[PDB]
Amino acid sequence: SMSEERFRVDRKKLEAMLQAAAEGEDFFQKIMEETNTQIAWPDPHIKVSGKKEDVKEAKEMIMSVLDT
Repeated sequence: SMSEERFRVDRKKLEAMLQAAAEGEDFFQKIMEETNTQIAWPDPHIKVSGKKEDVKEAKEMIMSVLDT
């Protein structure tokens, strides 16, 4: 099963995470490597692609940080 999920995240929380990932590997590339998923970003939305289970696991991690 191949899934592609698009969900809203806090704009200010996503703002701070992108800045920290610049000064740094990366919180997102760690999830992408760990879950074998593809993340895309522009509250705004981010987009995760991959296996149904991997997308579900990437979303649970991202949403815990970028909660709403």
